[PDB]
Amino acid sequence: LHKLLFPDGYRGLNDVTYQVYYQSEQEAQRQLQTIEDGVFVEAEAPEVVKEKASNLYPKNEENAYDLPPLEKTVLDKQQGFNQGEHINYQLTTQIPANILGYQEFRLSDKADTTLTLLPESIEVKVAGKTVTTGYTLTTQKHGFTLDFSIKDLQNFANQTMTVSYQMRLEKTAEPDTAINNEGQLVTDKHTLTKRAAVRTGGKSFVKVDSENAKITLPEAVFIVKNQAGEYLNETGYRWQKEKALAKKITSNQAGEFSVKGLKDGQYFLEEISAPKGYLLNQTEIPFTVEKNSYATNGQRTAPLHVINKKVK
Repeated sequence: LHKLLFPDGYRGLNDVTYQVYYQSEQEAQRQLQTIEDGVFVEAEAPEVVKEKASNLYPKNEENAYDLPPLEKTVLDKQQGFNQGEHINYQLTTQIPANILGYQEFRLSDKADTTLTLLPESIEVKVAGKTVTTGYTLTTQKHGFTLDFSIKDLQNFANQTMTVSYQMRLEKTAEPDTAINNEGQLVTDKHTLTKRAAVRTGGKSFVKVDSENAKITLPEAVFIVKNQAGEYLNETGYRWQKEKALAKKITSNQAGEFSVKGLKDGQYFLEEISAPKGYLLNQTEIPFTVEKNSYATNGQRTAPLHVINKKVK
């Protein structure tokens, strides 16, 4: 018996149980494992079998099954991300009950060049359980491919597979721009692409005299704080306790300066060095990073004036 399964309307079929069971009264006939796979009454059959073969190369009809889906998801993405932050990504799919009928099943991701893949971060889970076998992993700088062994995928039949991985936003990440990746799923039966997007923020500033803003002031030096009273250090970025290790931003010849690569939030400048002839205010000077606080489609948002009082 060469058990054979055909999609509703071929391949071998294991896990089928076959049982084998003159009256003078064709019209009597009709009145009466891998060794490779699927080698007379069909008594029990895999869930995939809609219609069993008629009692007698037996011929089995498969249930209808939808193609497996693809979701691509970024965690905690509402406020954007700092340059250097480890952004958490998920590819989710459903290993179909008839996965043995597929020839290929490949998960892959491809990000803009300002998202750097962390290759050690990639972890396949099925039903919450880590899986480290039945795939070959190939990583590039901005992407990876997991090609799955069809045979091994059967133990995850009709269960959810998620691929967690991290990408880091590079310092080349421009604020106020769609920063994309395309997840993909490629089988012999179909292709699914799913895009996701992330963003970082920024704020431009100009240092000016407090009476006349047409007077721009070079050589003013600031550091940045969050609402916790932590200071920004370059390491991309990191918030930490030590003021001494704070990144220092300086007003250029036009008085202009900026912070690029922060998530949405409320921050503060703290002046640590006043332009010559001006007072050092140490009061925290508030500013907000939000969507379009830096630019809109490459058009730079006007700078926030930071005022300096001229000395008596």
